[PDB]
Amino acid sequence: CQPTRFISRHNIEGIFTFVDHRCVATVGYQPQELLGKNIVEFCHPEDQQLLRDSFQQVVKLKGQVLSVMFRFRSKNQEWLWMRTSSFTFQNPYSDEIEYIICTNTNVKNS
Amino acid sequence: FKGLDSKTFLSEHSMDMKFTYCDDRITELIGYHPEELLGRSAYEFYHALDSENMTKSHQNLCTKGQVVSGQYRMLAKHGGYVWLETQGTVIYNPPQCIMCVNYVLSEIE
Ligand SMILES: O=[N+]([O-])c1cc(S(=O)(=O)C(F)(F)F)ccc1Nc1cc(F)cc(Cl)c1
Repeated sequence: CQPTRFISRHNIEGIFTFVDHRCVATVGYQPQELLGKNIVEFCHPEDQQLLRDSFQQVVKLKGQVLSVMFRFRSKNQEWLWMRTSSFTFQNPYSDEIEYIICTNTNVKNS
Repeated sequence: FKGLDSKTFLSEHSMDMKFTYCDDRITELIGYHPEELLGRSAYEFYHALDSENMTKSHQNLCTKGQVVSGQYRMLAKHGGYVWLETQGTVIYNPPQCIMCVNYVLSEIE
């Protein structure tokens, strides 16, 4: 079976700046309900600091992949386990600030 | 038993709902120091079961200018939740910020 996943881009603070419409099937929200919000706003309280620390560290890992698992609040107010794999991108023809690219998959915690 | 002033605290937010100021009264009531709240959106603190209704209230604030929240839960500093009711007011200029008067309905649960 196809795992359910969608791509997102974030600023280095965590705010959604781009959301792939596969998010509707994965977590129930339209992209516009996520754009402009920090991903931490959808995260379980027990996972929120881990998620903040993960966004902080991915910019230190020399563009390599960092993965995090956390509980994401779906459009039905239910906690769904997500596995977010993230890495930074910076175009070497520029000195513009790096941003973060994520792939977000619903996973089992078992 | 606490008197009304001691259960009430003011907060200010940018239009992104991030805290920009909070009264020190919150520390005795919910455990946060105001400086640790700055830059964080109100949405980081709503109970999941209140999140959709708060999103609707925010929408209403932004269309009407002034709204009372109804009864909702804020995540407390060391875990668990406090029930609050908030009156929100947008301050528009020449929107600039949102001013909140928050009243605590419960101890930490
Ligand atoms: O605009 N707001 O930031 C806001 C609106 C609302 S609202 O949109 O429901 C309202 F304006 F209608 F009240 C509610 C709360 C809050 N802020 C808030 C202040 C706190 F001290 C703690 C928490 Cl968890 C949230």
